[PDB]
Amino acid sequence: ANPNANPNANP
Amino acid sequence: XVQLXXSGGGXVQXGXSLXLSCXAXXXXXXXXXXXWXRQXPGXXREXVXXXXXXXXXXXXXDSXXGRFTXSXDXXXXXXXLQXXXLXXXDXAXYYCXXXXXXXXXXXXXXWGXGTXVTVSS
Amino acid sequence: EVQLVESGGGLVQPGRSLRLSCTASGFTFGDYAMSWVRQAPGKGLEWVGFIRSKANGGRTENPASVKGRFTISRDDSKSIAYLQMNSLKTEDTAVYYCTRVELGSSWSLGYWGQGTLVTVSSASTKGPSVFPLAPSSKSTSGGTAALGCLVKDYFPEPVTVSWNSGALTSGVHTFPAVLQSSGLYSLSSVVTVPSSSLGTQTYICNVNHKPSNTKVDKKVEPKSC
Amino acid sequence: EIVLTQSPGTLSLSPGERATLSCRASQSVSSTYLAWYQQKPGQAPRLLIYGASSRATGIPDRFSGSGSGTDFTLTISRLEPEDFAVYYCQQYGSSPWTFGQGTKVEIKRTVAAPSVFIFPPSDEQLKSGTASVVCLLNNFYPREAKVQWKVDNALQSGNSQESVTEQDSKDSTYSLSSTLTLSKADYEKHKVYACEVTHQGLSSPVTKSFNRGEC
Repeated sequence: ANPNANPNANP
Repeated sequence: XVQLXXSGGGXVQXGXSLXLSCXAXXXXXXXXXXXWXRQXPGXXREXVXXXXXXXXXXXXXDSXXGRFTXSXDXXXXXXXLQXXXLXXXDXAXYYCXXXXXXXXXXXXXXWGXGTXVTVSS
Repeated sequence: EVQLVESGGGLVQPGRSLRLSCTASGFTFGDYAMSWVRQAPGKGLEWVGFIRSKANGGRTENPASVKGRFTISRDDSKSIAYLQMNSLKTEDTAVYYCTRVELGSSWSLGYWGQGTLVTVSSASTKGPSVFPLAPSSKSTSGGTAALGCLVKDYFPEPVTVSWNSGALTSGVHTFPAVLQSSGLYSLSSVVTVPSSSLGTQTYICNVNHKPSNTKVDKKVEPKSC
Repeated sequence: EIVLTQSPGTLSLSPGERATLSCRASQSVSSTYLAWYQQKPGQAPRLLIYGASSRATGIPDRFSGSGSGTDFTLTISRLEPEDFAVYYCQQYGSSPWTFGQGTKVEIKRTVAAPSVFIFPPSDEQLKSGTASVVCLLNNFYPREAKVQWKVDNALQSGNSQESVTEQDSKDSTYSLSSTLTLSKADYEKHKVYACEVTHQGLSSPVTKSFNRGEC
């Protein structure tokens, strides 16, 4: 998953 | 020109089974709902069943729910009415019609000439 | 028990600002990302953004539709997430849901609030006009006549309609209001009654529009056509 | 963005029957990133299935999910009365997060053709400069119907609005209003006002009409 779609990880 | 031809009617004993077919010509039916109606002498025409496009299901009149099944063969441009547990009150001329409205509002522009179903003896 | 309670919704003019609150309870709010989802009237669901937990940077993501206008924030010490809506557009009219984003590798929206309604409109308060839908041979089918009231051009929602002060209920259809291009709403309320009763019974629709203090008891008289 | 296309639009079924709902993604979506939600009438959505196949907390066993790539399926093995609702799929592996347009699971009943009624504009409204003509379709099923407004046989478009009731809790039918709105001046230019109604339960269109000044 691209960083801007992942709410559970520091991008 | 679009034409419909019903077949498969006949004389059947009460409790018996028939399968009506309705073959279309002049047009592919795959996009169109197809419906069955029936009319007995001196009575109003009655809705029986409709087969919508594949995946959109089928709907039935009160009189035939549970006993009749409508189905379709899109590739063959044909719809079917499997009639089981036939009763004398099912006696009528059965007609098929194409719903020309793909949104299913029942624009029945083309009709077959009907096939006689008689339930007796 | 997880609970999310949105508040702050209401009627607002386009271009104005409005802040929604989501009070969260029943979980370790600070560990979770939170997300706002909205549902326009009669439409599906649209994601309008999420905010990460503080441990994960506490930053936000928004789709282009609201980016640069809507800001999500959170107060973990109060267990509240916020949606600051600026430069509101009429198309932002929707129920706004606060949701908890599930932990782990599959961050679905595990819990939803009841929602708060945001109506963005540049219409002013207006009481309805009430017009009879008169029964006639044109609204008679068999022994049954239909009649009704047209409740036209009001703002905002809602209106209530009763018939004969509540003594007429079966077969009453009060339709969902339609938004007109004027920004005003209109609906009809109809009821089917015995044709024979058009001579013995008086039919009255009781219309109430609280925001304008409008009360109208409209007698619906039969026509002769 | 990843577009989620659900099918069918409406699933008409009886309690006890199996429901199969489809979600098609415009590109491959990891099964980890697909979810299904249920929205009951007048309520907020709730999570049913996450990661394509995992049931959410408290979700009954009759709900299951499967799929991968672009094709995903939600199955309700035996419908319960409370399962009649709208179902949405969702992907959260790509930004923006997107939802399908929703599939309605509707309680099925036998076909009922609408009764049709027409109402002329009231003298009170005409005095105020407007004419609304209302056509009522009562207690029909299925939901699909067509109302065509014809004014002196000219088909109208862009000057009417429709409203449909929720499915009736008692008889499972729908009712529909169509309202044609003209200015007083335009209304007075024409004579015959007709709404022509078709429904799959009608063998031929039902037309209700009046002449201006007849009523």
